[PDB]
Amino acid sequence: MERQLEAARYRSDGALLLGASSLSGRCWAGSLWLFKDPCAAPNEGFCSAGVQTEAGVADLTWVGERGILVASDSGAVELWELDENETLIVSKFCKYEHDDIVSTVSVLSSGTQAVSGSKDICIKVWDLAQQVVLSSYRAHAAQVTCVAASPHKDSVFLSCSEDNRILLWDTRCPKPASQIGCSAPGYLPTSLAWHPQQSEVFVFGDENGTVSLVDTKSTSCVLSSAVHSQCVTGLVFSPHSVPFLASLSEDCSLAVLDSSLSELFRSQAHRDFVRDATWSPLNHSLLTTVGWDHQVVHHVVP
Amino acid sequence: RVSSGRDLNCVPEIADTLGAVAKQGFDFLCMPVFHPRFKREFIQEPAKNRPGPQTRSDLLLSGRDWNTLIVGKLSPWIRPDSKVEKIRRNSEAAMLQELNFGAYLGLPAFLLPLNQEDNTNLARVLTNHIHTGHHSSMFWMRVPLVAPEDLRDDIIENAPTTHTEEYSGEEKTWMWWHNFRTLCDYSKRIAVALEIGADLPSNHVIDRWLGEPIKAAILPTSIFLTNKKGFPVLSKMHQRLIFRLLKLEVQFIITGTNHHSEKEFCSYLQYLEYLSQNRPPPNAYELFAKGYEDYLQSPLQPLMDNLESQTYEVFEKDPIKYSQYQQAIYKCLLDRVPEEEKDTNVQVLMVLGAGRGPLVNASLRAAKQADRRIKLYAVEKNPNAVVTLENWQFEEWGSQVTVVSSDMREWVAPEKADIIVSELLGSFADNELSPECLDGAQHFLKDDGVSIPGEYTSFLAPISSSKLYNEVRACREKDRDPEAQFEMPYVVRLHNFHQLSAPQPCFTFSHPNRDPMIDNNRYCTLEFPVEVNTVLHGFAGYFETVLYQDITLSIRPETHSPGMFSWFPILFPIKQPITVREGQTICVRFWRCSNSKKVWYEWAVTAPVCSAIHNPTGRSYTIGL
Ligand SMILES: C[C@H]1CC[C@H](c2ccccc2)N(C(=O)C(=O)Nc2cncc(C(N)=O)c2)C1
Ligand SMILES: CSC[C@H]1O[C@@H](n2cnc3c(N)ncnc32)[C@H](O)[C@@H]1O
Ligand SMILES: [Cl-]
Ligand SMILES: [Cl-]
Repeated sequence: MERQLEAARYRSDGALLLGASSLSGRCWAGSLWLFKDPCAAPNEGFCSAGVQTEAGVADLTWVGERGILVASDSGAVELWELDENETLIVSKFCKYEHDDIVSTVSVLSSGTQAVSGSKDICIKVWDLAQQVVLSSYRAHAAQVTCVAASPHKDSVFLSCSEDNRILLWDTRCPKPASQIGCSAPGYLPTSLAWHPQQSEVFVFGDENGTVSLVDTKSTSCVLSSAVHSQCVTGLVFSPHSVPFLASLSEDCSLAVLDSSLSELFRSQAHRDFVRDATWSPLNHSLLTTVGWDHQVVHHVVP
Repeated sequence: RVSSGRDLNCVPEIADTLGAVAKQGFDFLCMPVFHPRFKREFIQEPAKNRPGPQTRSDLLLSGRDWNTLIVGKLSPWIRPDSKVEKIRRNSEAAMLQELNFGAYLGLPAFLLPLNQEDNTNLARVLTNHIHTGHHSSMFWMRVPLVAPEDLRDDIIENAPTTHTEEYSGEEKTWMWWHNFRTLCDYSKRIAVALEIGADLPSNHVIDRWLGEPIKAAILPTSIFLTNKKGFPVLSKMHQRLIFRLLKLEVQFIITGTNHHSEKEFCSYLQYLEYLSQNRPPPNAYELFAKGYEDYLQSPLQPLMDNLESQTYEVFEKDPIKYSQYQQAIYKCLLDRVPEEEKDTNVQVLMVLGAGRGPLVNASLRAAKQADRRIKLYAVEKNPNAVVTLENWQFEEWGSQVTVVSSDMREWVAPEKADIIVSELLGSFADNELSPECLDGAQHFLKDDGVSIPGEYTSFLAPISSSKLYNEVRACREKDRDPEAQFEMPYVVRLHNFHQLSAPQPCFTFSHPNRDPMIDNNRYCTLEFPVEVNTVLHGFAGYFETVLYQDITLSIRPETHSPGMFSWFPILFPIKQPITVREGQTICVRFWRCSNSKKVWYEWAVTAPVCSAIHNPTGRSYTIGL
């Protein structure tokens, strides 16, 4: 296995998906692993299935139950199909359509379409079935940091970029993209999480370690907090009835927050960058973080 | 054919990846020296103490490969002009790290982006690195023709793209370079890698990049149209630009994945190759001067100094000049000696500055072409050349030619001349002191005598070239004024420069100059309409001369005698470059000055700002009488 763990995503059933990159040494590749025992990770010897990619992995997402969508350094988006027994991970397609590192992917509410965000500034809408690009949108002026699909709508998704713009999309409009966010130009957006039970509101984290709560409808920054000392690299909402927000950072800390962004838990178990987090669908008080310190920590959330 | 490299942001195995690009046909690879996504902490524990290695080993390539094949790229996460203190400090240390590693590998170049307006800290850090011991490494600043913000799809419903003429706005990308360049004090190790987008902007935007030190032109695979067969190609307007860049001999980089997934990567390359081989092949002038492009030379002074054999040899390797001289003499003989008088009137014909006697031969060829009698003198003060004349005179010319070995100002002539034929012209006409020479030689012209030439006129035009302004800056020598190099003219085949206005005439001289109050000093004021934003770096000088009637020589690019390679233009630089905004007028002032011993030019810019008077009292440059 490669040293730098990038992605960590629990399936419906409780299986753990791991994306990882080589970010130093002779080979700068990547790999995808499945761990039917989530407590057995990161150990290669006790893994259910694993595979080597041509090149590293910037972001990763489930495409249902046997589908893995990969954002490759190579500028390719990769769909990996699981085996009929779930022992193998086989390349379904690998399409070189971006001109620079694919840095983010997100699957749309349907799950036959997805949206990628590259460092080439373009965002693209994908048909996972036909394996082609439907739309190619150059909305931004800088490398695209994060794209996040609407939980419940195919035509709607967020994106943010080093050009300081957060774009609400809607592929139904003839001018799809729309620029929202706080009054003045704050610090750059870094991470986007939709709210699971209010498809009207979302949260974005900035490069200055501030997480902010936003109402699209009301397009006004209701609330924010100084959670991390450094850039906010990922945000995941708990599957809980009234959900918790998990904020990842380059300050090597996990924080979990309520609905007014007050601090509840805090974990410095990581001693390198915290990269991803998924909540256990089986125990809604378990949360599984990975980092660049090759650790796979399982947290108990009060 | 084209020196061309590949830009990648993904290198799994450097040995394989390099192997691939070399087989595809590339001459070098631009790649990251640390993994692009591998951000690193320098201040804050714990990430600070991240175990190494921090990148791949230098052992993976030969020093030879590193020195010749690998251009480094600054990791795109490194942002020294962030608004965040922590990301600034971190990127500072991160940037020195990446550059110092490039230096450690002895990489020929290292790429750094300009893609915002404020790159102040980026410049500081680069400049800091540069002044850390004199290393050969080049820095390629990656700059777009068009800022991505002004290229974006009009798809933000509440932030639409302005559909209004923004003349200065559309140039903003050049101002990014200009500022960065200026902050780094015009360092010679800082060049432009010009990134070309899908849609080209207005010519005036493209024209801003003339005179600029473009070492690279980056072409994304995006911008390639697809023809019937499947091959990638470029628009006719893209093709024009490629031709402009080929004459600058830029290295072409190809960035981004293959979007013509039927053809190999040797396709994109093979189009550039097809384009270079299918250009107007080099004419007589362009093929002769193919080495001398922007090569500063001190102006010859054939009066004060004695020209070397091989100097005269190239003066003589110019058939068009002597065709024109032969004709000019031919037409003068007929106009002077009526047909009926042919065998009774012999013309006394005096070459002044005969060198090794190509004018003496022209004078013979012109006399038996016009069927008239001529008696030849050959006045030449260069005794080394006079060796070559006397050997001609004894072997071939006989008593017809009477070689004289003295200054035309001193020579007491036996008889007076019908025709005095001279060649004492410099790139700026009067800058070899043809005026002063043919003045001291006027007394032995008959009261009805011709001079060939009878008239010459100098021409000045303001130019922009941060390239030539840097070549002059580089000419500071110990044991003299530190700025002396700006207060003197250079003969130079100007190239990678921008004519900012049409040449106007500066100084004119007539021969004979019958004038009772003979004064060869001059004060000319010129006013240059400038219809672009640009930066003044000096004035190109050319000349025109009337040999006889409608036979003329010119190096003035408009009226340039075709296929004549005896003169390159002269360059009058200025110490501080001057900003000139579209519609403003460049007012320049020139003085030809002299005492008993020296002739020199002083020059000043009086608009839109005043320059310092250049070369006052000939302190930095004089011409010996
Ligand atoms: C063509 C290049 C090589 C010769 C010469 C030169 C060489 C070394 C340094 C400086 C210039 N040059 C000139 O432009 C020039 O000065 N020509 C010239 C001057 N005076 C008289 C005549 C003539 N009648 O042929 C020509 C550039
Ligand atoms: C062919 S370039 C000019 C030539 O004119 C000659 N020349 C310049 N000034 C004088 C002068 N005052 N008298 C005679 N020859 C001159 C130079 O020696 C040189 O060969
Ligand atoms: Cl270097
Ligand atoms: Cl310019």
